[PDB]
Amino acid sequence: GADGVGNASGDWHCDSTWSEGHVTTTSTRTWVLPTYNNHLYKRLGESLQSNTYNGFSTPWGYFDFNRFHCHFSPRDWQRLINNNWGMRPKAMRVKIFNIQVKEVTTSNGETTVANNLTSTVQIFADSSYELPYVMDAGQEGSLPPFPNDVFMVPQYGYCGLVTGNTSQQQTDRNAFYCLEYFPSQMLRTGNNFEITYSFEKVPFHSMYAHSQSLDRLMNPLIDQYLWGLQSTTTGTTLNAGTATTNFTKLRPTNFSNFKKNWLPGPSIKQQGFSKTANQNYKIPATGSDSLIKYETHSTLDGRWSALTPGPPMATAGPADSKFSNSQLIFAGPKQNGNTATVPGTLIFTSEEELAATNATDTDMWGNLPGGDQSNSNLPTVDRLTALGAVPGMVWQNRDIYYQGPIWAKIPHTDGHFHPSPLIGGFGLKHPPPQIFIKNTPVPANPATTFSSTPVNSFITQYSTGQVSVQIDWEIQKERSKRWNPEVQFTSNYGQQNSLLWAPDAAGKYTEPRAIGTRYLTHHL
Amino acid sequence: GADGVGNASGDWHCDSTWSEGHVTTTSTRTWVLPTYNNHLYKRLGESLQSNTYNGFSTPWGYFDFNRFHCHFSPRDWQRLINNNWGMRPKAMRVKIFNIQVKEVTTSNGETTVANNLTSTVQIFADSSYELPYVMDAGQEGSLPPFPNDVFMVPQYGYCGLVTGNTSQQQTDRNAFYCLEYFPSQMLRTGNNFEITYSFEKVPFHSMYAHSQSLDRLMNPLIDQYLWGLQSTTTGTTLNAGTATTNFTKLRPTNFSNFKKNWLPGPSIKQQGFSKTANQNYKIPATGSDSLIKYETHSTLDGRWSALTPGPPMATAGPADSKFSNSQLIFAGPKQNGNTATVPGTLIFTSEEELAATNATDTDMWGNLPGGDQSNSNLPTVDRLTALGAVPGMVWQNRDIYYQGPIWAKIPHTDGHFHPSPLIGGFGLKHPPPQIFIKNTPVPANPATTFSSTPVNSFITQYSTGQVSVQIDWEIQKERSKRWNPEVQFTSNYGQQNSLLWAPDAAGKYTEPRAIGTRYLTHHL
Amino acid sequence: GADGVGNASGDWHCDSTWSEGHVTTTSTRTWVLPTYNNHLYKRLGESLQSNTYNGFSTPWGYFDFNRFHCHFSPRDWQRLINNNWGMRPKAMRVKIFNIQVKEVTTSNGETTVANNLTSTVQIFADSSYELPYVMDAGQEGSLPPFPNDVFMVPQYGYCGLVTGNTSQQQTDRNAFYCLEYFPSQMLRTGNNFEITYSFEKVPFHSMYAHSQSLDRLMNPLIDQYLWGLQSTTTGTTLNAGTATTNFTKLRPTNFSNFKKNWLPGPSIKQQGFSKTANQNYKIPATGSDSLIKYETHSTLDGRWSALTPGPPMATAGPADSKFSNSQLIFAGPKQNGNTATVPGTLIFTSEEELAATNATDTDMWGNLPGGDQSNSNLPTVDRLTALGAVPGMVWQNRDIYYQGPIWAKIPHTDGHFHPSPLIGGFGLKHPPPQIFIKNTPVPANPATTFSSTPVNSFITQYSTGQVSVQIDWEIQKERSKRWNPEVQFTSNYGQQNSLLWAPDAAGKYTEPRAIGTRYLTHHL
Ligand SMILES: Nc1ncnc2c1ncn2[C@H]1C[C@H](O)[C@@H](COP(=O)(O)O)O1
Ligand SMILES: Nc1ncnc2c1ncn2[C@H]1C[C@H](O)[C@@H](COP(=O)(O)O)O1
Ligand SMILES: Nc1ncnc2c1ncn2[C@H]1C[C@H](O)[C@@H](COP(=O)(O)O)O1
Repeated sequence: GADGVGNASGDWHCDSTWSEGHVTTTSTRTWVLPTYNNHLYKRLGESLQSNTYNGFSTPWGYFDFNRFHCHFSPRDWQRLINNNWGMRPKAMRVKIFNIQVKEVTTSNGETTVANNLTSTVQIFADSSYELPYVMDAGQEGSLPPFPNDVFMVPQYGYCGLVTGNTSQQQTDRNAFYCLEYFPSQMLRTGNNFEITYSFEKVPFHSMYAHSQSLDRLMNPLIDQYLWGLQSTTTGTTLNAGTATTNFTKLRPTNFSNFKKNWLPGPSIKQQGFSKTANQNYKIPATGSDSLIKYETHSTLDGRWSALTPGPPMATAGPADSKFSNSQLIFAGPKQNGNTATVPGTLIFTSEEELAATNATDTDMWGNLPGGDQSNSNLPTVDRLTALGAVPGMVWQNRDIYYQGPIWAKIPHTDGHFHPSPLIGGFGLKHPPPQIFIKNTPVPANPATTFSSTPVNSFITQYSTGQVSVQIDWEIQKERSKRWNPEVQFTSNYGQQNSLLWAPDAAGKYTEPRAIGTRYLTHHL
Repeated sequence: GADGVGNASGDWHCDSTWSEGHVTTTSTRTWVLPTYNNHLYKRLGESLQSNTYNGFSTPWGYFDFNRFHCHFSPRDWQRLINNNWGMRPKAMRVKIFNIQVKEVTTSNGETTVANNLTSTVQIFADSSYELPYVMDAGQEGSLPPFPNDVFMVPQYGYCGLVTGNTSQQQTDRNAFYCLEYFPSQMLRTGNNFEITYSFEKVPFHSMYAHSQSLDRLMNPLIDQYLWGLQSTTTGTTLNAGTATTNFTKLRPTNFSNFKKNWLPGPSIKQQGFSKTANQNYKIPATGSDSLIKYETHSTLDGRWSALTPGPPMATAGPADSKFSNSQLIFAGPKQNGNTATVPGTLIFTSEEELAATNATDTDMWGNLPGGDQSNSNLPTVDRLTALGAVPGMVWQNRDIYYQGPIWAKIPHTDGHFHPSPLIGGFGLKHPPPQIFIKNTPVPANPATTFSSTPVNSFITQYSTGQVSVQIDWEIQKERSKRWNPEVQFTSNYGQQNSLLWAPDAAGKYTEPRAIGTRYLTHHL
Repeated sequence: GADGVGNASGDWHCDSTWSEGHVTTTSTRTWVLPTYNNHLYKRLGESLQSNTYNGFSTPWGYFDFNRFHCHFSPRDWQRLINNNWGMRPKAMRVKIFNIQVKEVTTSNGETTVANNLTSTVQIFADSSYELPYVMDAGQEGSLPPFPNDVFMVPQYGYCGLVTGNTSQQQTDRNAFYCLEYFPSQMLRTGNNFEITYSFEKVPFHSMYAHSQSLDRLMNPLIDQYLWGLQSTTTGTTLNAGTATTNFTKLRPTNFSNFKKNWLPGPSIKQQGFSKTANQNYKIPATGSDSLIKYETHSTLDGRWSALTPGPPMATAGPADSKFSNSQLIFAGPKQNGNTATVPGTLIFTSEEELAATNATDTDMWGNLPGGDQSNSNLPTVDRLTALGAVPGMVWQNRDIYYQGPIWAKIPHTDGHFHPSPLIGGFGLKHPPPQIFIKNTPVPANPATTFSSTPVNSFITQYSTGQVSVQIDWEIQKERSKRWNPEVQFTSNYGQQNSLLWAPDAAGKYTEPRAIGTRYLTHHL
């Protein structure tokens, strides 16, 4: 990739091509790149007991396309989800171009901008995965959903290890990575970048809700050939009757005692809250009794971490007054602030579909006897609040969302367990590589006599250009023998003043709701 | 198409090549492209009871060549129409080039402009016809008739469906189209665009007036062998005579009772008005009794729409004091305003030629008895005001004008009827494609710290370049055995201070009159 | 097709195979055939003034598959309609088999049935179309929607011409057709029938609702270059002002006066009624003033015929209190009788979608002046109630329904107009052929001495067997650049006691609602 100054170095492609069981999304967006940290690396750190962290902020920016709406349009996502029991990324190709480097000159009063033709910009992809991976933390920076929205490239920054739960102080293990210590490609207008990636083979995402329920997978018309204890006494009253060993053949209408082959999957109880302000308990944000303490969390090296997405568990409804972590929440259309007090201002996700295989988040997994029953003792009935893997469990994973993550890098650790990103998406060992970009520094007028001191005065600059990502998605059509019509993502937003999923009168594009994927159905 | 900065990317071609029965018009014009809607899409809507509408306005512009004077010169149009009984578009080729992108900087006092070499402009043709077609609504935006007139590219905007006749409110059917969701070609100075199209096979336009009249297509020297009822009585006085059944052989001088094989085509009565202000009735513009109400109109979903061009019908004369819809009216040479009160300030079209086959607009189709005549009853003589298609009808279509439309897209509907654009022109299923163009957004100085908010600050820009359209027209020479000379479009504007059909002393080109096409003659 | 007694002569196939743009439905059903008209042809006739009719009833039965639900399942119809802008029949193959002939013997008290192995049954297809075509009259007899529902084969009967509007008396033109005067194929158990058909090339059915509205097909941002009369006076008051000729440039916000190229299609006013019993007028069924008289109807040879389906016209809503002919009405799920008084007991269809191109059924087409306006006269504003074809009209046709007709035979007449069955469906010149079937007569014990009198005593018999129809449907996927999600047929029947579109607890299958086809959208 290399030509002249007055020659576009690439074209605008915003395809959409469906077929058999392959769909290829292609999209381009214009971007802007500032001069981060005024050209330098800055060591980050701040002791915040549990929020304690340390690291570094770099002068580099980076492209992030880890959000579904970066590739599919509303209509597409609809297509995709109303006719396919699953999908998955297969291949990706990214390309940056039409680089334009600008140098600003703030006048006596206001700023004036001009084209620095010979100025260069750098790009390079960490395809060896030797740098903290940031594109999968569910953070901002991905491309805009709306094709014609210009966006700012995010600043690259990474965290180191926090030794302790007190100080951000760093050990001899903490490491510093320098992006200049990498081979980068230098570009000027007329040059361009391009790269290709191939997704690892990964399981198709569900994209369907279950019909049958795990506890009702038998023939309602027939007896088991298995027997069990029905009751130890004769009455209808606890601890009172002639006392006997009553065994049953386990036949229809019973079912809750039918011997079964599979159990619901692992769960960890979550605290449930109400959207109606006065049904909660009045826990504060800050303080020694901050919400954190009362919400189910994990503990790493003395530090707390909300069990946020957490294990795949059946959740509350999107409409239900109850909600909780485990439920993804996105900003509403009219919500533009770091804070809100009106539930109706936000968007609530829901894993209600999982109630066919997984346990409910706020409830429990089941119950255990708290001791050994006797003729002179009925044991306490304990609560199975958290339960790990056990032979015979099966479960569904969290759904995927139109404005959700697409993939996440699996942690470089010997051993794990069922690698599905908890925020959702595809867990890859080596995922789409992070592409870094940064404007090259331009020394301003220099001293006329030598100085071993590093340069300070730099011309002020910023760049802009387009970028396009093309991902090949493998999808699988359904083919069920279900007779009755299925549920489907439909418009149904009724009459409206300014069409939904479209810019308003002021020219602002905003996403009305969150869209799932599990509309279609498959049995167990 | 791709070369250097100091290298013209195309040349100026304003041909004219006649021959056998093929004529090729080629013309180029310089254009200017602004930054529409300040870069964004805006939802349009306004409840105006009957004028109610909704839609969107885009940041894109578009080339429109759907006007005859965009291609032929006065003299050409003359050539074309004085020797050919018909013509039609055959092929088209368009090309944009010499792109120049400029960035403005308004100084403390006044503006200053400079060349942004690396800035890009986008172009693309919706050749899949997947976008509201606008080029055929008889609106402004086509190229200037005068070769050396710079023009502004029109803003693309489209309307959605209006559900109701009250509110502009939109339903789940209304759709939003985004032009960035298309593959567009990016250009810089030195790049260029080009495309080719081939007109569908379509009937040659008339270009001739009829000699014979539909009701007089027999031999004036001979009797029919058919008989008919002449009169039911004996006198010369209605309802008075000896009463008898008088049949005739239907011979010469009669003719109005001759049995004929064809009837005049469909018509719908139109209200006629006078150019002399006090011969009308004093209907107001606005109000509950707006002109609309009193003028023949159609009704779609409770909304009114003037039956404007309407069915092909014989019209008043261009000089006659009477005029009406059904008659195309263009702005006069000295008329420069959205309004006028002096008929002589405007230009009146006329379908007077159709009086040989079609019914007259303001009159009626014919008459019917309002009941069954009897010896004790003479029925009311009813007025056949509107009549649809009936086996045996034949008719001529509206003429074509030098400054008229050339083609129009036939509506995507199962079924229609005789697809001739009512404003006139060629009805194509897939017509010359709409070519969209828009300047690419250029972020102004950006923030030094990341922000997930879409960019606002953009350098101010506008572009200019040339464009040329070449259309190959198939024409058919006459070959009549008519003996007497034919009528012809002649100059005859007598003496003049500043030659007509030429710029004036001030350098302004203005079109004197409207030119038809039906000067030559063919019989029936 | 011919084998043994203990050898199935065919298998059960109830496929469903989707693909590219071709879908093949295959379905089988079990049937029963009685002995119609006790073996003989009976001349039909009954003078009922306007309901007068004559004809013949035959001893033959016939297979009818002219209903969409005979082939697609709920889910299929859903698939089909949420992803395709159209479809059409391409090829068909039918086959009858597993013939079983039974002979009944009513005992002293009750009946006893036995297998008559050697008894034969006849089948034959009128593929020369030489017999009144009955399969397209929107009558009963088609196969059951539910695969496992046994059905009775319909009796074949046809009507002759009614000369007059008084007597059922027949002329020398009336004709009698005898099915025995055809080559039929005789079968016994072990034999079978089979046949293939290929649909004529026919336009794909719409399957989409329009976005844009016919009267709003321009760019809302630009002026026309055409001028028109705005008002004849100065005030805001009719017949009062300084009186002038006010012409306008016809620019935005106006639109109802914009010169347009196309008009709404033909229409004929229909009377509208209310579902709320006391908003009507109290017209009786029978009588000299029967509803017929007051409802728009046609008149053939003095006989009346409700203009029932009638012309494609925008209709009321399915929920609207107003309804009318022009709207297809089907029996509700709980409606089991020839009569009903509760609108909510039935199912109402709706062509509300056509309001983008067609005129509204109950309203009118538009308005005309009732005379010529003058300075001393403002003409009556007439109502354009019925309007036929007129150059420039365009329109959409009636939708298709899940339980609607599929095709209809075009009448054997020189000339017609836009052959789309008015009840809906595909108008074919030569449609799927009528397959006739009838049990062969079996003489009971006969006289021992000769008699030239035709046989009377026949063993009592009836037959049963399976039949399967396979139709290859050509469908076209969409491919719009619409951005916002589309409307879609979704379940949404909320919670329920007995799942919908599925048998109830009693084992009865009933269709909840009627399903259209126009969920997807295309512009104009
Ligand atoms: N997103 C994703 N990525 C990878 N694997 C997934 C994912 N979702 C479910 N699984 C399953 C597939 C295999 O059973 C498995 C292997 O983990 P391993 O430790 O590699 O033996 O985990
Ligand atoms: N401008 C134009 N375009 C197309 N057809 C025209 C036009 N003017 C007249 N006609 C006639 C030619 C055929 O008779 C016809 C077909 O309409 P169809 O519905 O395609 O059968 O309409
Ligand atoms: N269902 C159906 N069948 C056939 N034609 C249809 C149908 N629907 C619309 N049309 C249109 C297609 C052609 O324009 C036409 C020809 O009628 P013709 O009299 O054959 O010239 O009618």
